Amino acid sequence: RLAQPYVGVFLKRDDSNESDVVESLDEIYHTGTFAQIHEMQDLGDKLRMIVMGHRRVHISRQLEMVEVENVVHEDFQVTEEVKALTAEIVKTIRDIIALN
Amino acid sequence: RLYKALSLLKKEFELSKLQQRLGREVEEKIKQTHRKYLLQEQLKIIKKELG
Repeated sequence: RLAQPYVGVFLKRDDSNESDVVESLDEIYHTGTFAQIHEMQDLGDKLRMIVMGHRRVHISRQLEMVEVENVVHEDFQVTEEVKALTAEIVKTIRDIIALN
Repeated sequence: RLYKALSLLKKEFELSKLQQRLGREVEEKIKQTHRKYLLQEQLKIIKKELG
């Protein structure tokens, strides 16, 4: 019924437990990744929703919900030598998809 | 132009050295994680193959 349906995406902590997910709110990490929903399908099961890592957020306390786009991204003004490392990073990434 | 190209080769090569050296130090600082943790990983992979 909302004009902008949405879903948040967080990452689970160690020892996943559905009962704790409904009992306590600390199992979910303070990090959350809010994103807009695309479309439901439910071909076989009644719940096959799609999720995305779109807007990162770190709620200060999910138990308390307030949120802010604290997408920290500090970068040095000279963006010439910082990308030299990127060639090795992509070369590593290329080696993972290549060898594996 | 050949000297300017040499000075650019100096700056670019010294830059590749600082990037390779910072990356080498940074690889050693990953290598500071103990080998016990690696063998423990293999123990975990031995258990990972327990399905």
